[PDB]
Amino acid sequence: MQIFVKTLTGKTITLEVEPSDTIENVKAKIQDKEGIPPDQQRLIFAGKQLEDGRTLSDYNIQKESTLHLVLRLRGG
Amino acid sequence: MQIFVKTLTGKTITLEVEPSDTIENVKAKIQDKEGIPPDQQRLIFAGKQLEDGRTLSDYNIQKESTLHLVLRLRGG
Amino acid sequence: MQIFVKTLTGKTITLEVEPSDTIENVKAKIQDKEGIPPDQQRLIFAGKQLEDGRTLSDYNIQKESTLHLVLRLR
Amino acid sequence: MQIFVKTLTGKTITLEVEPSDTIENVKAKIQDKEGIPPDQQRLIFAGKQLEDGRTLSDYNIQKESTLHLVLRLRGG
Ligand SMILES: [Cl-]
Ligand SMILES: [Cl-]
Ligand SMILES: [Cl-]
Repeated sequence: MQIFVKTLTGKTITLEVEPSDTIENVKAKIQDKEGIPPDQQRLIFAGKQLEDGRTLSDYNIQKESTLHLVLRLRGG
Repeated sequence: MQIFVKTLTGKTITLEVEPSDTIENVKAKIQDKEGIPPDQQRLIFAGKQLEDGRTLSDYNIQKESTLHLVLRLRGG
Repeated sequence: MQIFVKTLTGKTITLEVEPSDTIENVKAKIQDKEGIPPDQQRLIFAGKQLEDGRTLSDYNIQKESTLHLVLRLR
Repeated sequence: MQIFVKTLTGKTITLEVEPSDTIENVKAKIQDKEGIPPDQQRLIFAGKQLEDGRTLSDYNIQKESTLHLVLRLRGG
């Protein structure tokens, strides 16, 4: 299926994925298309920060859903 | 099977692939041989920009076929 | 299962893994979450430097276990 | 099984591999241990340059064998 990933600016990425794909898989896809490494990526859906090892279906992300992509900064 | 990947300059990458490999697989092989990240890679065949999720058979890429590899720049 | 990875400062990383995951798999997950390339990671558990090709179960790393992550130099 | 990788300097890398691993698999393991990207790696055994897609058993590389790791430079 197809999903969308948008930065807050509105720049849209289109990804082909499977419901069983993990959030990490999506992150690697964003890296493939955008050069943005996974550790710099925070993905948000339904107001929730998406966890790497959990799947798209787990979060009920469906055909043509849109995730937001947010930059993840260093802490300590 | 074997395929070729050429920059517009003529420089040739020879790859060992399967028809079920995806375009992303091929990009990864190109990274493996040339150090060029997938996100900087645009592959072209039959006039068409090749999509990461599609397979070589999907685009009728057969043995000894040549893809063109082109630099993808930052935009929006 | 869940495991923790901590630097010597105490900074804590939480990872979802399988007992059949290799030590290299774990380093790949650390890279995923922290951007530290596997070659720069040394992982230690039970005093032992952890070998890449061995599994978590090979080392009897169980759930809620903690590993130490240390910087590996040239 | 265990194999050894050495530069022409003696520095010895010890790898755990399977006879069905590809040469690319080995380069990936070298990257994991040393940070050397696969494209910068030329591996040599029995006087030949090893091909990414071929397997360790394909080259008759057995346990406790030693491969040579050689720098690959930019060319054309
Ligand atoms: Cl290849
Ligand atoms: Cl647990
Ligand atoms: Cl190894």
